[PDB]
Amino acid sequence: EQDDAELATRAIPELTKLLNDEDQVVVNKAAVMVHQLSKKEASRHAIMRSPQMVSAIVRTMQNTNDVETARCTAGTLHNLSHHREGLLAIFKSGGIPALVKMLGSPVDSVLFYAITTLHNLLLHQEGAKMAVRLAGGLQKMVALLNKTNVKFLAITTDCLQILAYGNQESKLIILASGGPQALVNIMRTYTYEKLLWTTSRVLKVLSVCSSNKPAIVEAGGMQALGLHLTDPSQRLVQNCLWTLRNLSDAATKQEGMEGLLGTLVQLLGSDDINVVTCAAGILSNLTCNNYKNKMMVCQVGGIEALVRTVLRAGDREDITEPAICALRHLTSRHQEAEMAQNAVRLHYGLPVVVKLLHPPSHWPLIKATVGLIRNLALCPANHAPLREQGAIPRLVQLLVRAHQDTQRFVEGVRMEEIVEGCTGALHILARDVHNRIVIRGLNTIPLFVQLLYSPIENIQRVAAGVLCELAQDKEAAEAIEAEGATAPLTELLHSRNEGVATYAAAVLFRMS
Amino acid sequence: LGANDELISFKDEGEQEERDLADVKSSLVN
Amino acid sequence: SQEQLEHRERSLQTLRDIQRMLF
Repeated sequence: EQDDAELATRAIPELTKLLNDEDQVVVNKAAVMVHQLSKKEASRHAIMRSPQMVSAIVRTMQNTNDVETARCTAGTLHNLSHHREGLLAIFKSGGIPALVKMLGSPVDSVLFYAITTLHNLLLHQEGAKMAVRLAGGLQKMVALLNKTNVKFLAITTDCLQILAYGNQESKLIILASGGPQALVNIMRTYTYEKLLWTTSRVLKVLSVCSSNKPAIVEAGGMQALGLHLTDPSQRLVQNCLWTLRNLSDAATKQEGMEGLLGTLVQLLGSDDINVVTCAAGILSNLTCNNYKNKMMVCQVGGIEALVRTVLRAGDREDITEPAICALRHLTSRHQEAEMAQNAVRLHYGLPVVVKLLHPPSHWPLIKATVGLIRNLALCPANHAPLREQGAIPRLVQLLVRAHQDTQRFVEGVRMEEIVEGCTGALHILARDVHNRIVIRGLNTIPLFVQLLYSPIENIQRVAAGVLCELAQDKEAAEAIEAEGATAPLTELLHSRNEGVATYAAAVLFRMS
Repeated sequence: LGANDELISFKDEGEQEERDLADVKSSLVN
Repeated sequence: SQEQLEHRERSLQTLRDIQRMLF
């Protein structure tokens, strides 16, 4: 073993001169021998410790027109790339720019050596990422995504993922070279799990970029990623889900989504907390202002599945904020919204939803829960149970808190949205006579009248609306007059908002 | 009518982290 | 050419000599 190293060390200087010789017959033979040397452990340690030999190998690979000489030098460099010290020699000898040129080779063996060596450098060699980028390696790797060897594609896509992570420039290059369509096509075509996994990781990295994200959606990546949501490989499923969640907010104009939504609803019952989390967040965005998707989600038992997720989640706002938001969406503005409002009750959802209004809930989850209750209150069968769970005193208490703040962004949420939301929910709960006795008995009429002076139009409308509902009973109509409500309601008659003026007239009539 | 629908903006790149590939790489070149 | 032909025969002979030492 030690005598092998001595023999190699002495041969190398002479082998170096022959390898960088004019005569290509000399060079071919020298390169074949250098490759044979690089297979044995002792003599390859000698090769990587000679900077001039490694340079000769790199120069010859760049320059040769002989196929056997391309294969041997590339194989030599590939053997050196399994060791830290060999990686450093390749880097220091301008071997990254050379290997990037070889990614354009028509010789498949050279291509396969070049990508695997480059993969080794990208994993283990400080500086290798900037060098590959600098050499224009990304444009070339993207062009290679139309090859059909699945193993070569798995390594190519992993090189793309390493290079794109945390680098805006590499994401845009990938996009400018047709990266999205090629990646999405791979997901639509192959079944090799290693390749699906690496490709899904590139798409995950591109899905946070705001130029790439729309491009992935247009190519059908939403539907392509959905195809693998029940694969036995968990790392594949989780990557597809993380990616779908990033893309979800730009996919609301998309169609042929029936299969994806169906599977997301089934995934809400996973015992994996990251799966449930992504399924909830994706569903919340895909139901947002999309009546077609809402109908499909309700039809496959989405309400039950979402209520069960809120019950399991507890004080986990990462899960409840999106789940509640999806329920909010499914309970308004489509054919089956009445059925959905009833369904939240029938599947044990009312007690748990009212509880989410209470601490330690934060303002994003409170804003959305208030909104869900507002929708649920459109269905008369929820009026009574919602009263029983304590929704009214708590909505009123949040309204006082948010209004007092607006005189004397908290947690991401504007306090005016909480005033509009809570009063809006009280506006609709006040359709029940029993609710009117609770609301009024909490000394709310003074504050509702003071809200008529609010500059924001949406708050005027909602405050006038709840005042309008309360006035239908006589004793309440007198307390509204006594609070000096006549003046501000008269000035609200001449409003550009049609609803504000309507409710304002209706209050004035019922005070006589 | 009901409450306003709203998008939540998820922008998570995850983390970077290979050994399944070591087998792929050596199989591809032999 | 003639001069370059001698360069080849010697250079290829150097290679076979090295290949005996190593293999």
